[PDB]
Amino acid sequence: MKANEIRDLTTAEIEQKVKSLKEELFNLRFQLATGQLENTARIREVRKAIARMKTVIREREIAAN
Amino acid sequence: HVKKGDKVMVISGKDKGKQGTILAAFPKKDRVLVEGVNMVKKHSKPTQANPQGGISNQEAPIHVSNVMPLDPKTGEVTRVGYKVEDGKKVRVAKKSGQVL
Amino acid sequence: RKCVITGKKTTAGNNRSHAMNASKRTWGANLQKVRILVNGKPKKVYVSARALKSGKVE
Amino acid sequence: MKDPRDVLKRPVITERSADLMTEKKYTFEVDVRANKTEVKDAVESIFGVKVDKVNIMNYKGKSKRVGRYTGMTSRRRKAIVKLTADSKEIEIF
RNA sequence: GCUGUAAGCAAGCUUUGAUCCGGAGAUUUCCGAAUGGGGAAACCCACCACUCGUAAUGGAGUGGUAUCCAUAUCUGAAUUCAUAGGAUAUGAGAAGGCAGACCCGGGGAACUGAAACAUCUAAGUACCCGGAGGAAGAGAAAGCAAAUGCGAUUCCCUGAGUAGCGGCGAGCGAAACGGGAUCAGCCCAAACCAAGAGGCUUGCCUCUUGGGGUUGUAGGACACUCUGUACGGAGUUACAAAGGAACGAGGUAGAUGAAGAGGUCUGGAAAGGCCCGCCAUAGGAGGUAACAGCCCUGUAGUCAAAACUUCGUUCUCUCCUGAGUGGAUCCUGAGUACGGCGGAACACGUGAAAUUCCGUCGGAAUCCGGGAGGACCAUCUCCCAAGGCUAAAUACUCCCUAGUGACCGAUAGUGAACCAGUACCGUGAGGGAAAGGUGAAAAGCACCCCGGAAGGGGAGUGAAAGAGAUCCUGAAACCGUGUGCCU
RNA sequence: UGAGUAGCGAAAGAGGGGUGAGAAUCCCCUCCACCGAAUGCCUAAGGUUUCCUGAGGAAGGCUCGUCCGCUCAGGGUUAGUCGGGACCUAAGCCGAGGCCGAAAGGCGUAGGCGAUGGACAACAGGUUGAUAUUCCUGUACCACCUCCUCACCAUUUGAGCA
Repeated sequence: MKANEIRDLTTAEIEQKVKSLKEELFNLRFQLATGQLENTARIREVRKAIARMKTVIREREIAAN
Repeated sequence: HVKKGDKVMVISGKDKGKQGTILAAFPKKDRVLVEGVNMVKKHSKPTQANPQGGISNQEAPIHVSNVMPLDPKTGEVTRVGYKVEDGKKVRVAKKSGQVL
Repeated sequence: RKCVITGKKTTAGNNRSHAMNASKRTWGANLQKVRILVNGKPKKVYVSARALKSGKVE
Repeated sequence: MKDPRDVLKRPVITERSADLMTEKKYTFEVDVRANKTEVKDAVESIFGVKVDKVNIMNYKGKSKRVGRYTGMTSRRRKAIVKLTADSKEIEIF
């Protein structure tokens, strides 16, 4: 997934994905309080997909230094 | 060392000499399922699901070092070698040099 | 109490009695509280009287 | 950070949630270290339905047991939050 | 193939190479030296900049904000200069920890012995406190030693329980010579000279920088003859510091890897008996349904690391003269060495007591000098204290790999083979347990009968079910039930 | 072993019905009885879920036990005005600098902590199987700030903050 993401820019993508990966995550913790969208391993996509994108950012601070 | 699913003899045990393929492997416990070998009757609770319960006719799996592959040609119980150009360590079966 | 120009201290030893027993005594070194030039300016540190009887400026 | 989204976690569906949700007040857990006015940041900016009040309890954990092995529940901090009149609701539906 | 314990269910992920294992990072809420401040550890409250948002207050994120010290810079009191002090920035400074050890230094007992006990011993032991380093300390002579002398310290063995010390009693007890392990020596200070500054009555003499200068039958200065500024030597561990970059070999992951299902028998199972074949630089071990060289993981041999390291060699880089001759004179370690008084360490307990080190008084020579040669003096032999650096030989382990036990086999071995410093016990410092094994695998007993349900009896499961949840073996005390003979 | 022995922890229950396999000990009703300056309520010190519901019942209950403060499975505590911190201080404690002392530290200035004190704005009802001067229904009150409206000043010969 990294090569799909370093070609993505900082501004126009980490905005629109991570906040919408939150919109995938946080809409799903609500359903985990209910159980209607069962699909339980869709979480471990989403939170783990956050965790790789957020260390590209902190990498680029070293790359900006 | 054996994978699912190569052709498999049974070295020793109660089923000494039957053959079959591999339904599943369990590599952390070093133990492999074979069809129809160590066929064991098991009593089961009535499930949820199925409601039948009854007796099942599964196989408890077999330790790995009571299992050999075969030459495709001779059909012999043979030990394993390796080293194959453009084959990513594909098994040289002894009585050289058949793959897989 | 440990002075400045040298390293005079309290080196505690024994008071050997007559018909020795013998108990313990602190021996703090001699001191007078006098002016001594340091980084600007003096005053003040304890001095040792061996270092004050002819030495740096009082 | 601190975003509106990570502040909330879930709604809490009890027998209390039956009667309160019909009276324009809703139950939510909040994180352990997030105050009352951070809750008004959520519902305004997540749900778009304006907060009347925020009321925040917190619970200690029941020290449960399994076998020999005894241990304590994680601590919970809920929030009954009221909304305005003429404003909808964006629950499970 | 994977979603750890965990034995099941859902949801999923993977040879567009997943699960795993290593290297290098990033992430790393809060407390804790805690360091903005308060604090009753896991929490509250601030302020300064910047951001988000509301009309604003309120609210939220991002860093900074201690203390000491040092480098500077502004200020700069009574008090005039000026200082104390105050403000500011810079410091990949340092406070904390822990390998419960080993090594220095400061403090430092008692109990025990001496058959009592107070001199002594125990013992400079334990304990407390400051130091750090992987080692530390010591060290190139004011050394031993008395000849044809040895040449820095350290460690080991002798020397030897000898010389000795001791109410000479208990007990303490060295050194030097001999033989090894390891093996390297050098800079400062002082005169002399150069450059600054800084005063004095020009003169004169007083601090730093840079050379020079490292000593003992004396060396240096100074002067006079040489000799170089290299291609010779050194070098980051002392010797002065300090940089890189290449070649090889280990380490943190590996990969290859020989030979048989030999047949038959016993069996639940061969790995076992018998009759047999092979491999072997591999017959180390550990699994394998039971005791395998040949079934497996491996073993013996070989070979590999993108990245981190640790080591050895080179290159780069950096740095550098050594001697003779004399002595007109100037240096060679000052409130220091020694000496009195009082103590301690030396094996030496204040002694015929050398020696070292402290407190306090005194207090010299400085080469025609001076110190050691167990009080002291002359002669004679060594040797220059009053400055500093010094790897290795050594002692050590909480540790990390690989390994070995005439070590233990669960009342043993660590307290802990078991979710152990847990449970409990204590206000608290602290004390501190017990607890291993179904089976080869759950095949962990479907179904029927009794019973509310545990708990059984049949049925199947497996070799065993008397093996079925303290679950292999099951002894004895005990508790039963039947009894043959006696009451 | 003692030994089916001592003990079963002051203190009135009784009767009908119900639950369940089983009832004196569980529930309900009805009579009776005890405390009533406490055995009443409210809320500290502490305790950390013992609270409520729904099931069980082996174990703890000094006996049973359908029951429990036991076991499970869920549920349960809403504050600008109440106690405490965005206020202050007492004895005491800590303490920059400072002073003494082999070390470690002892004390202590300026400072700061530290209620049991001083200051301090909300009340009367309802409400559930569980929370209340919190939820809610009516009034209020407290401080701060202004996208607004008006009233009154003054323009440093100065309103006001003070």
